Amino acid sequence: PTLEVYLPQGHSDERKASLIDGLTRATVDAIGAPAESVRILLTELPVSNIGLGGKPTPAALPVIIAILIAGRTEAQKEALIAHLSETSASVLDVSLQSTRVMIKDIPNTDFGLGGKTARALGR
Amino acid sequence: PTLEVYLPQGHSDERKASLIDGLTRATVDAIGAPAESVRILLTELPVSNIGLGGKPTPAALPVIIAILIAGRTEAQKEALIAHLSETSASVLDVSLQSTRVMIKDIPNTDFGLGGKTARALGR
Amino acid sequence: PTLEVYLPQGHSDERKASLIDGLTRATVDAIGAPAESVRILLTELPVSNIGLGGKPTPAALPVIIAILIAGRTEAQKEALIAHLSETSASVLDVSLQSTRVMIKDIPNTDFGLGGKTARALGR
Repeated sequence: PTLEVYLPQGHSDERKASLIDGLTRATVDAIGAPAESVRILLTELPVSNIGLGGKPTPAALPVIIAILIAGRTEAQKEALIAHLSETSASVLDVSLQSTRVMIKDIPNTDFGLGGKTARALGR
Repeated sequence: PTLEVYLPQGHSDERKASLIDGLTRATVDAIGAPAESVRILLTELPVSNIGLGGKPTPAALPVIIAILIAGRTEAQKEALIAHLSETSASVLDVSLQSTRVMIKDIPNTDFGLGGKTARALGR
Repeated sequence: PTLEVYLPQGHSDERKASLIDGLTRATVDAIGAPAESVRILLTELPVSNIGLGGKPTPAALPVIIAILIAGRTEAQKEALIAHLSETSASVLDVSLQSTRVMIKDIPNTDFGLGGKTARALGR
């Protein structure tokens, strides 16, 4: 899985490291991907770049995009949403109500690793 | 500019075309890019893939990611947020409060058009 | 490196496999990353979801977002833009002018591999 977290500026490097740690544990528990297959990118944004209700504010975040190879059940995705959301809210110290998760399913014909498709590789 | 717009599934081709037109006009008015440089990409997600507060629901959307070459002023970005949010809410018939906009700036050395960097093209 | 590629719906599985093959080779040639580290995420969109100049058209694509851990030089990123656009245009049988590439440098404090920061892994 590839996770991208939109978050505001100002969080310490140790907190970002603790977020990467928790989101990986969250993904392993939720959908069973091996820890080593979880890649995370944090996309820090200045407040000028963040909109909620049409106004600039860091309260619009966090937004987590999770990209998965197709095949996960609705139950797994529900658990992924719950775990990523709770982890993000607890580590970043914000309300669970403020968290957003969006899951992209990628067909195995549309995923590449090392130049071969996931379907070519058995996934 | 390149806008990725996350929507729940179900909207008609007409409504998507109305959203494509309105968000293109909103971008032109707010930051002044030529209409022909505005790309609108609608990503539709199943409700199973969309999380708000840790729970699956279409109410987490719309989320607009606006990818811009770096250089837009804070005031231009605030107008982009305002215009994209009002247009999204009106065309989709959803609360303005539910809308989210994230602006990702790309250094001119990191942005490509027709195989050349933006910095090499004078942007 | 991870490439998120937006392309019009409907290309054959063979064409998508060749795109993954070509774009991986393009990335290796451009920045010297090991092919084994290049991941590609193709996101197909129907023409009704794809706007350029405010109207639905496949000419709004291809858009390639390249996610890289920070540290690549401007010259390497320029080469990456040239190679991905070249190969995109060729495999998709589309004008070079229409290709778009956005590179997203991720600070090593902000990138996670298997629950550890890229910084902690010496990258």
